[PDB]
Amino acid sequence: MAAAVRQDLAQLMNSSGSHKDLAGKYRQILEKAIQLSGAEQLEALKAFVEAMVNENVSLVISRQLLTDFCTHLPNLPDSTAKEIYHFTLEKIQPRVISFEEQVASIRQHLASIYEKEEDWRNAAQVLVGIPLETGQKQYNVDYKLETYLKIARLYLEDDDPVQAEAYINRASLLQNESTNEQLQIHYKVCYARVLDYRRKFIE
Amino acid sequence: KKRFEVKKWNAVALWAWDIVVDNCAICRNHIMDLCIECQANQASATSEECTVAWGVCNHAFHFHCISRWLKTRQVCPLDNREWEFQKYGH
Amino acid sequence: VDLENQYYNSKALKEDDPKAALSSFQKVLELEGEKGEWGFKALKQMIKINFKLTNFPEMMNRYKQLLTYIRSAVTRNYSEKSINSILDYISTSKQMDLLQEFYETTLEALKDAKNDRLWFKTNTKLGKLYLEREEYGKLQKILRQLHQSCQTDDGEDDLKKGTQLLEIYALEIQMYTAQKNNKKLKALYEQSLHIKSAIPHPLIMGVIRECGGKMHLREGEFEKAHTDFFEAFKNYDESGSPRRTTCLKYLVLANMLMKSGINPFDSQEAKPYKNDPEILAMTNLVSAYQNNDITEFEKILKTNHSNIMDDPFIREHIEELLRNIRTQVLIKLIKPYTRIHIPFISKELNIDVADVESLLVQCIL
Amino acid sequence: SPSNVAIYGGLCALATFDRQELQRNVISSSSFKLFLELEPQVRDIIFKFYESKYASCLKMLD
Amino acid sequence: SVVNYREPKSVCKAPELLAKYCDNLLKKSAKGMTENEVEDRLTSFITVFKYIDDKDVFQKFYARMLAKRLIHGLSMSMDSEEAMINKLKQACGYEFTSKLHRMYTDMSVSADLNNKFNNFIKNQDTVIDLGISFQIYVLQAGAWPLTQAPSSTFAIPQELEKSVQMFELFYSQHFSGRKLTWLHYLCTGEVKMNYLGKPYVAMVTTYQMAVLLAFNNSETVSYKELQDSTQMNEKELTKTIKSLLDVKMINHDSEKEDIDAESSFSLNMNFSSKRTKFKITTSMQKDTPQEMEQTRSA
Repeated sequence: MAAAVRQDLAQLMNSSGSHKDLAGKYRQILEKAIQLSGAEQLEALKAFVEAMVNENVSLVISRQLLTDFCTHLPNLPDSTAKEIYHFTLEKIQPRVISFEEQVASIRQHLASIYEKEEDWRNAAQVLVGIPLETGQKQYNVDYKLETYLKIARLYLEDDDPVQAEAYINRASLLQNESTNEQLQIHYKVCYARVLDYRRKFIE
Repeated sequence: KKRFEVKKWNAVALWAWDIVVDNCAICRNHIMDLCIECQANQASATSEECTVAWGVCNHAFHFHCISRWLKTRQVCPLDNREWEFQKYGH
Repeated sequence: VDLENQYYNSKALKEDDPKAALSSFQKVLELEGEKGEWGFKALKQMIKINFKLTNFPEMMNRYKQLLTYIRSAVTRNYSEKSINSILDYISTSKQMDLLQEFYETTLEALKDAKNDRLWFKTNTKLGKLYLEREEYGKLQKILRQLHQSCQTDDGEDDLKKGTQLLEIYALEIQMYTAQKNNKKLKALYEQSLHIKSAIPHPLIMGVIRECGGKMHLREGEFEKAHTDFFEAFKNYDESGSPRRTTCLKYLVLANMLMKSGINPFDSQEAKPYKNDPEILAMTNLVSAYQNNDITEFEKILKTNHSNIMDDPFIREHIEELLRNIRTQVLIKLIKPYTRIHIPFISKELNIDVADVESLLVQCIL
Repeated sequence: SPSNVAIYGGLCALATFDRQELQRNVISSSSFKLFLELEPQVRDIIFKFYESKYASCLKMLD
Repeated sequence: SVVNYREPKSVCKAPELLAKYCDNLLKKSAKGMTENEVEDRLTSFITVFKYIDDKDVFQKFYARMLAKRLIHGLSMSMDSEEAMINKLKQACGYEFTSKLHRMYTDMSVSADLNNKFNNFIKNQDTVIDLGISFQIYVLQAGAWPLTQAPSSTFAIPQELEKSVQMFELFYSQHFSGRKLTWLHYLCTGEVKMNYLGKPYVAMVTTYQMAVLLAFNNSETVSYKELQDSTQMNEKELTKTIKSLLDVKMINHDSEKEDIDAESSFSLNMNFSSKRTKFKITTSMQKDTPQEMEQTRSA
């Protein structure tokens, strides 16, 4: 069935059709891919990513369907999702500036598996992978803040104060423009710990 | 008929920090552009950027600005929490 | 208009042989060298073939039609860029024997004073070549021609990211540092400062500074060295490597001797390059000097021996830097006591009683 | 003659000058430096006196 | 007294009119001005410039202008530009001029990169063996008045897609740990029309090229359709559509129609020109006066 998806994609590959129709057809194939279970699901999804990252696909199409493709991923089991996240990140890389949001989204999701499974370092390192100030796209104050804070918290858990202090320092400058109170309270609690862990007791 | 191709094409680019927004808040001037303290002082004006202090954070502000603040209160006013130096710019 | 020159040119770009080509390259020129650029790019391509196959008297002869389009309808500002591109390619592809003549024939055309930068850049290239070739006489000749400018390298013109006058001062400083006479270097440096105000941003300003900083360190005017090396580093970033690595040792050294107001790293100098272990030692060494802790300083000197010790300039002061740390450490220490023993302070500093005794005497005076 | 200025400015300073003045005028000066270099005997005498090297200094001095 | 006091009022007017004037000389015209003609013009300019109290406004306007003129490559006399900065350096002080110089030096770095890429042709490629000529200029963000942020999150059309990806891959080799962020707003390319009976090569902005490729699939295309395809702000799209409509590369359903979002935009098969290798760029003509106006209000 994964092989059949590959066939169907190859055949649409050289098409120059209308956005709404062409995207509707890939969407049908995507739905086909998601209802597979086992090795077929993983394979068809990998095959789907290989087709999206091909240079014969329009960027309009690829950005849309790749948003679509991301939201179906957390719903899959952890092993499948993790594998796919890694593959998709390697494959998106040549046009990374065009799928920046999708890279970010995948990485929040990829980090969330690593956090659950108590593999702190990869979860932090994954989040570090998300561009927030150096990209084309400049995300809302809170998103960026959430990413810096999550990164800092994860380093504190792994007993590494130096990395933590770097990202918690980057978090502080957003904290004041943040207009969610809870997130600002998390920030302070986390900072207090970062000082704690740095043997900077008096502060 | 209506077929196309391109050898070589890009769009002009930039590369930036590692600064957030509002022109690096501790002065109203850009990180590359000279602060209040630097421009008013003038005795030697460096060929690229003058004197920028990089933080542990990797977000930077003027040296003179944090330095004037440091005398009364060791703490950095925007961070509101303590600042140690780490890294030097270009 | 442009349409005929484009077809004629695309047809000349074939043949793939210098024969049958010459007539095809010619015809774009025949229409008029107005724009001139179709005619220029055509002409450039024949030079490329000519150094590869053919024969060099043939190459030189084709080159001379662009040299004489300089008073024609081909713009100044294009012709200079066009020239920089070809000259750079030819320098890499072939040796000095042949290469020298190309520069010489370019200079021939340029006589008339509307050819400032264009004359300067080529004249410079002859200069670099001559020292390599081991020529003394013609090297003098160029330099006297360059000398005539007072502040200047441009009429008001564009490219003057070198200088005329200052290059001569730089080459002279490069000779006088290898010959090693301290005196002349000091006079050369003061005499070069007067010119500096109307210069823009060049490489030449850091090179001249670099010698001045070293002479200042020898003098006792550690502070004049710090600022000249600091001021130099920015331009050294624009050109880039390898000198940034060596300059960075001269900068850290100078900053320590002032006693103190340390900034080789809350100012700006190297942000991604500092991570390499070569420059890394210096950062750690400076951190040990600012806290004024003896045990760390000595650990770095032993561990990463080569990266500090191999350079002779920095190596010379090192004894003084050791004394400097120990002297500051002594003034901190002294304060809880009113009776402190000499073998106790010698043991704490990590040296014998006699050098401490000698330090104390000089310290009280 | 230029030999005698080095001698005169050195020995004539050392007698009457205190420490602050010695460092500021004879040592830190670019001008005197050609003269100090011209004969090392005058120069060694100044430093040796300053360092509390009186035993080496007086020996060169006699 | 006389230089300061004359018929136009506010003070800010004075650097702007002076800026526009410098820019009017500095950009290449129909045939351009010879060497040294500009240098005499400039000399008179430096005395008037001294009298200005609000030099800050000048410095900023002249900075943006120097940036546009360098990026477009529409500078008549590079010598004139330098001459203007060199004249300012004596009067002002060294500092004033440092940023203008820092963007100039930065071009030399960019120039050398452009060549790196151009040399990359000689090596085994077969995707670098196709259409149109090169442009790039990788620069520093705070060393030029150019702010980045989202330009508009432009999709970038298919045609243009290859060649950006190859250079994006190349570029990580040069500098590791740095990301390229595109200024779609300044870029200009070319389009060739095979839908006209007399071929013309239009010099177009990338947005106009984006709006132009859509016509290939369906002859006349709605405003709602371009918004999806091109992926650009409705405001930024109005200015581009407007320009594209003003010259008759694109034409409305009838002989005369107003520029609205409720009408599809059909391709014109009756476009004529008085020059072959026509140009239209370079954003809207209106934007420069509007920027000046809007800026003044700010």
